[PDB]
Amino acid sequence: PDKLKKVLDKLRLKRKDISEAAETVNKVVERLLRRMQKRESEFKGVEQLNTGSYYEHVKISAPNEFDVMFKLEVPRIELQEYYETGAFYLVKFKRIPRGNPLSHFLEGEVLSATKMLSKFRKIIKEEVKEIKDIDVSVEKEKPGSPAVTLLIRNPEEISVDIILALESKGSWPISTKEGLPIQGWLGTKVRTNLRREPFYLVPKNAKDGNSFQGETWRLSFSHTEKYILNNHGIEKTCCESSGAKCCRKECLKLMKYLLEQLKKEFQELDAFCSYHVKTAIFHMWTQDPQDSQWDPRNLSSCFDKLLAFFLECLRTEKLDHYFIPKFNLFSQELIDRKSKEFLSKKIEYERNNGFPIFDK
Ligand SMILES: [Zn+2]
Repeated sequence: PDKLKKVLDKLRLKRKDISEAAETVNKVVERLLRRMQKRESEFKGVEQLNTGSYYEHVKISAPNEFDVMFKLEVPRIELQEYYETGAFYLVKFKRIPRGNPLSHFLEGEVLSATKMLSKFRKIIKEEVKEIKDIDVSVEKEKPGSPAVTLLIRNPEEISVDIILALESKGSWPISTKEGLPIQGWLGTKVRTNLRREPFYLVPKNAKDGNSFQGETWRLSFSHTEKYILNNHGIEKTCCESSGAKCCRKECLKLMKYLLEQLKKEFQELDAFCSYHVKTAIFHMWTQDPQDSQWDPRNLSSCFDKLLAFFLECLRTEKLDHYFIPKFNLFSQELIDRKSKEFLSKKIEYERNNGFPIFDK
């Protein structure tokens, strides 16, 4: 019984002390939604987007910290690329003959994330005021993040970041045309079906000056990423009861956990987040698509090749977004070369010493 298997045991046992906070969170948010869906507003159609809630699906956060996405269908979007990489978008509209319901959130031709979020925040504050069963308030707006974060004080303080996402049922942006390269792994029928589902727009400022600040959006495929994580095998029975299990998720978990415990010890690693890990392993799953290449009896070999792949992404400063191939998450504009070299030396140290970081 090696350290890797014991770390996995530790991770799922540590998720036991999350489930009670998670039940609190689910009933707060479904009450808040049901309230928002009864009230008359631009957000009456809001719904929770289910993006998975296990360790593999969630961002790295403290045990009492949660994230949920509120989707809002927005018809007849007209996207304009803000970056040639596909990293950001301005949201305009095609002709809407009966009137754009979001007309009043516009700034010029562009949907203002600032205007939309401000009312999004206001309505929630009012509906959260009217929930008595449970002590729920809303944290004061933070610089930077667009999140409307609930403070649940059922004895222990629990935080919930609510993310507003626009849902568009139009075709996927031109920047995704050659993305989602699953043809040799999940197949062409799956790829065709996934690209027929909606996509989502999350408000996010770019670090580039005053112009269009508060008016920029980034793409989100969290619904697709959940499907892939839960349908990850070449065989349809992979990890099912009449099938064989692989170590794909286990590798993702170990890698997320390695980064998280490195990040809590080195501010140098601030630019790195769990999404870089998920992106890297999406590519490894495309490069090594056979279930037998992720056999559970080869966990440490599979973990190590994932590490060697990540290391090579750092060394060549290239990690293509899995859905937007022009969008390099490891470009120098986004992460200094010195942060990659620092992370590389931290990983090689952990790799060649039995992962001491895993013993705390
Ligand atoms: Zn599997």
